[PDB]
Parts: sequence; structure tokens; C-alpha cells
Amino acid sequence: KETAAAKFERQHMDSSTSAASSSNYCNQMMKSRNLTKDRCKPVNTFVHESLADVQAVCSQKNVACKNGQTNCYQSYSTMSITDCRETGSSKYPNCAYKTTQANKHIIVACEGNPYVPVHFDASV
Ligand SMILES: CSC(=S)/C=C(\O)c1cccc(O)c1
Ligand SMILES: [Ru+3]
Repeated sequence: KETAAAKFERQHMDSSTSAASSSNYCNQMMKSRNLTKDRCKPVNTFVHESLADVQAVCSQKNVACKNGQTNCYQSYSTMSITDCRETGSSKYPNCAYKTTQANKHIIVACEGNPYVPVHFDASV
């Protein structure tokens, strides 16, 4: 029932803050977005731009996806993001993450009709 498009919004959209509100950000957000459910998701990126701006990336710079598919797109403008990376001492169910804020171009995979983001591939 959760569409792929909806899952992308759950995993990767946080339009509510301009930047990572705190060294705590990742611990709180991975948990509440259900990314520490069955395992600690090792790496995950949140984007702090509007939904419209992030959906519009599917019409921007077409680039190869890390997996070799052709349906990835790089943003022309930089975007405000937060990178969440599991710590060395992190142990499920107490998943712990380092939080890093940045401004970078994002790369997303897009699929469907309508053609919308479904995976976060990379930042550059
Ligand atoms: C690491 S890629 C780099 S930083 C590229 C850009 O900023 C970029 C690329 C194409 C068009 C454009 O207008 C901007
Ligand atoms: Ru650039």
C-alpha cells in the first residue's frame, strides 16, 4: 500500500527545517521515520527543500545511477541536505548516527506516471 513515491517522501523529505537542527537530528529522525525498525539503516539522506523542488529534479540533469540504470537525475542547483551515518558503536535496537549538514547537488532515481522520485542515489 505505501507507494514507492510515498516511501521516498518518508525516507528522504524533511521540508520542515532549513538545516539540521542539532547533533541529535539523525538519532531522532531515523527513529520516527521508521528507519530503525528491523535493523539500523546504515546510511540515509534527508532533503530540506520543498516537495515541488525535489520532484522537479526528475526533469533536470540525466545521469547514470550507481547501479547502472539510466533513470537518475542530478539537481542543477545545490540543495540543503542532512547526511545520517551509523556510528561504529551503534547497536540495534539503540541505533545511533552521526549527523552532517551540507549543501550539495542531489541525485535521485525517478520512476512512474507521474514521473517522481523513488530513490536517493547520491549527493555531489
Ligand atoms: C559536482 S557537479 C557540479 S558542482 C555541477 C553543477 O553545479 C552544475 C552542473 C550543471 C549545470 C549547472 O547549472 C550546475
Ligand atoms: Ru555546482
